[PDB]
This record gives sequence, C-alpha cells and structure tokens, in this order.
Amino acid sequence: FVNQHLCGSHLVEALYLVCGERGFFYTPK
Amino acid sequence: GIVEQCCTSICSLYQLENYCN
Repeated sequence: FVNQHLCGSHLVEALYLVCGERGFFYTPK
Repeated sequence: GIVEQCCTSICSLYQLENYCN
C-alpha cells in the first residue's frame, strides 16, 4: 500500500496496518 | 487534509504514520 492512491476504506486499511497496536484517528474534515 | 491528499495524490508512509496515536 506504499506509493499508491488510498481512497475511502483503503486509507483506513493502510492506517490499521501501519499503526498496529497504537491505533489511529481518521478525520475526513 | 489526509483523507483528501492520499486519495487524490500519493502520500509517503511517514505522512500516514503521523495519524497513529
């Protein structure tokens, strides 16, 4: 998922993988 | 922001990792 467009749910999937047990926050605003 | 940028353009890994807790 590096070097690609991450749209919609795919950005969330990428964040989940990257951040691991830290978790993350997602803010479309 | 991020949701926009990484969709319309291409973000580096470190831009994503800025949103980890």
